[PDB]
Amino acid sequence: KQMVLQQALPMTLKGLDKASELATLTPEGLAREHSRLASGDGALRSLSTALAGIRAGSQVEESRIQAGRLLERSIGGIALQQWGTTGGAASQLVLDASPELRREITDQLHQVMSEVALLRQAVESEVSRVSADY
Amino acid sequence: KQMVLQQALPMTLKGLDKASELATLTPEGLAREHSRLASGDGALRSLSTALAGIRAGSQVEESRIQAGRLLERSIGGIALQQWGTTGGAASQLVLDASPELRREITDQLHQVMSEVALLRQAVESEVSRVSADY
Repeated sequence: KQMVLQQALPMTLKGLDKASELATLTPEGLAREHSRLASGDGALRSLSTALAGIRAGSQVEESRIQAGRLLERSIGGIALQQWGTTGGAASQLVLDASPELRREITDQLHQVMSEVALLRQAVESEVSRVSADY
Repeated sequence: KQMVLQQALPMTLKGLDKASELATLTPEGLAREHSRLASGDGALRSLSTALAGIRAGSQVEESRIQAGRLLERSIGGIALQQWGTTGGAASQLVLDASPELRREITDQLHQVMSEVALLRQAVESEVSRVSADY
């Protein structure tokens, strides 16, 4: 099931794309769409799903470690990878969070996206290397 | 890592596509390209990789069981899923196989492809159901 995770690396890029809003998410914006941007097609779920795909499917060790660091990084005390849940601790944390934790998780999410931008360059070129003759 | 296998179902279809030659592979043809059609972009590897992706990533139980039955089905005594290996027991079996085992594995591979054609209808519509609004 290894090689299958690898054959899906391409899909990873579209996940990263659907996560762009997070690069400028504002403290007030998180409060409002808290929910939405966390499920379905939400930025938060797409980001973590994409990073999990890079972590499982890339053949470049640096890309796997980076994607793993990012999924485990705590966003307001909770790991980025929890933030993509349909009504978990993330959804409530937001309502119950305060103008303090909110600027915090927002700043953190912005930092993730700039590291994601480097990650994505490496992944893009692995996807194009893997599929040259295909 | 569940949801990630699911987000890749789409890639599965392209694997099934790269496997079409197998639907009419002839006994003499297997003997010749034995190798090639078993690695890299080969039909055999693409088929098993695709079926493994449907088995892990589909949310339709019938599709997972079918894909699993097909990966485990023996093709000349060896499981379809071994046939996609770069120099294993499949590659040699062919050279060492005989006009008897060769018509056999060929007939079997044809039967797989016709079942794959049903499988692919279900998967296509799950991929399109999953991504309507996306």
